[PDB]
Amino acid sequence: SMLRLQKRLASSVLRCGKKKVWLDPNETNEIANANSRQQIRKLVKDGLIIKKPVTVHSRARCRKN
Amino acid sequence: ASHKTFRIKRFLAKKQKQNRPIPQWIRMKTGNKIRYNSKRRHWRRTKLG
Amino acid sequence: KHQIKHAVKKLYDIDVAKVNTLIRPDGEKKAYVRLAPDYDALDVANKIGII
Amino acid sequence: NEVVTREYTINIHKRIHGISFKRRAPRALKEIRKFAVKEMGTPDVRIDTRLNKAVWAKGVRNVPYRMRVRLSRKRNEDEDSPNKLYTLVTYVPVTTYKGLQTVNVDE
Amino acid sequence: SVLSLCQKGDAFIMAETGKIFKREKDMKKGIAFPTCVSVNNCVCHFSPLKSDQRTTIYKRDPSKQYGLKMKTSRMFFSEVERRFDAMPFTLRAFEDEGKARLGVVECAKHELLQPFSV
Amino acid sequence: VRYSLDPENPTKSCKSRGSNLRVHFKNTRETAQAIKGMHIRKANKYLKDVIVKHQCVPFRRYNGGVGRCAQAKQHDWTQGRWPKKSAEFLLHMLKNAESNAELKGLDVDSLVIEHIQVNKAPKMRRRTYRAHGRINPYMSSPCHIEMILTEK
RNA sequence: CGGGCGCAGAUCUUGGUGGUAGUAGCAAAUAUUCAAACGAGAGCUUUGAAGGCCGAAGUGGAGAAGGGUUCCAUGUGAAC
Ligand SMILES: [Mg+2]
Ligand SMILES: [Mg+2]
Ligand SMILES: [Mg+2]
Ligand SMILES: [Mg+2]
Ligand SMILES: [Mg+2]
Ligand SMILES: [Mg+2]
Ligand SMILES: [Mg+2]
Ligand SMILES: [Mg+2]
Ligand SMILES: [Mg+2]
Repeated sequence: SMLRLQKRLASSVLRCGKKKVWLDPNETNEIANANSRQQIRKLVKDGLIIKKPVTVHSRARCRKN
Repeated sequence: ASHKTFRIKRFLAKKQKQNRPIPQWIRMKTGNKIRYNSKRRHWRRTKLG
Repeated sequence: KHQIKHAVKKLYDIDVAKVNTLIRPDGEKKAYVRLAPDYDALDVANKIGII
Repeated sequence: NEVVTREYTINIHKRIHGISFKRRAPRALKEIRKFAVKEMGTPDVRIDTRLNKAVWAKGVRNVPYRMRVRLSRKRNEDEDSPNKLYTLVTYVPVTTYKGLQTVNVDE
Repeated sequence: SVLSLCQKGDAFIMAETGKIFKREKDMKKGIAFPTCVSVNNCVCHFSPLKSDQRTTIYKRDPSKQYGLKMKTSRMFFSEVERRFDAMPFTLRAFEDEGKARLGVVECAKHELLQPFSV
Repeated sequence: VRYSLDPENPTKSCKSRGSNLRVHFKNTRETAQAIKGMHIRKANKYLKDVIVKHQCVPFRRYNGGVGRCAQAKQHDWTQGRWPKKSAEFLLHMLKNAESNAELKGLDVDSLVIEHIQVNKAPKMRRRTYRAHGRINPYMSSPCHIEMILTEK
């Protein structure tokens, strides 16, 4: 339903921002049951909550110039 | 603020317990004469100083 | 902290390591009595009727 | 038969002409939906997500001129609604658009 | 001694199903309801505890699901699924009722155990 | 309770009512005059087209500022709009008036709206904030709706 | 027999209701878009993707004064 507790708890567990927490859209009913940080750590270990990588900011042109 | 005195904190505790809604059984006891607490204050609308 | 520690040693006969007092926002003081390791808080809570 | 799938070429350059910069890409999808209702005469047109990336490929104000598309009319088959059939619009990546006709594709 | 009588019959029910009708492993049967002894003032469903009013019987409702935050509550709730799925049971079948009563204050609060109060 | 224009023969008539509905009185009155004498099968189709903007509602009385539309020529008028909100509170009432007929044993396909009026309800009070520290009222205009149906 | 005894006015007092009027208006700081889930109900909630802004004297992260439960979880959608 409304997943803002899971998006907030997974950001502090993964030590990232809310813009990096990826919640699986197919298992929104399973993530909705996670109400504690210990259950989020169980979902991160199962691939349902993955930390998205950093946006690329290559210094190729900065170093080539 | 976060730095309170004991007298101020004791004053905010009473105003916090006075802001509770009227019990449901009071309404049936008075026959809907006292339906709502006429002294309910909002933290944005009414300031206690 | 000395009165609370001495009271629980008499009401229930249990030794306390330390006490952490705290006045709740509604004006009531709340204490956190940590029992000695020789006593178990789960057994004391069942005797005095907490659980 | 009602279940039919064809491939069209939507000339979006003349359907978003005169539109403001920050409304060209949103209008291009309101024109693809209108193009699907006009050709595939069934309301409740569903646009694939991969087509939404194709119209927004070059921003909001730089929309591709022609876009090869595929209109697929199907049945709801679940949750019977006033519309018995719906159109699923998908994106067809092509190299060039010259000489592309409206062809039919079979399952 | 209501405690001695209830535990004596409960061991008889477990011993009665020790080897009788055990050829197939996926058969669903067992203790449908523990023994209960009532008195004049008591109404029904009186299963006294080892220390002895509180209700000493609970039943799991599979229709409701909730994630327990307490550590001992999950250990208490896990032993129910391994032994009696959605079947009424007693708090004496745990042998650690000092801890078993600790894990029941949260399960009954989040619609996970429906009690039958006396 | 206490309708105006009591039915001529209550044996073949069904009633409906609504109090303190939060529709605009002036909008829901101009659409109440549009569906009067129509059948419930025709009034439902008309109201369902007002929502999708296929046939307008001619604002006869409260027409100060409303714009002309091409669908007002159907009503021999020049002005008209599509009160989607009013066409829904008068659409749940026709569904309730149809239920009162099915419960009473009336012929559904022959019901005719012989009387429908829209009164004013106690206005709800809100406030707006104007220039120079002034506060002007921001009032709602709810309405009471009642209607009587009969067979022909 | 005794008066606080007769209203159209006093930019009269208090309360209520009209015309204006479904009118003015909801126009400061670049932006939304496709699908899905929940739901009686979705441009507006949530999830994912796409495209953008704040661009480290931030639309970021923490405090002082001030506020005083606004903090947190669940539930409801009457009023706001
Ligand atoms: Mg203020
Ligand atoms: Mg001001
Ligand atoms: Mg006088
Ligand atoms: Mg006068
Ligand atoms: Mg603006
Ligand atoms: Mg700036
Ligand atoms: Mg509270
Ligand atoms: Mg909050
Ligand atoms: Mg909630």
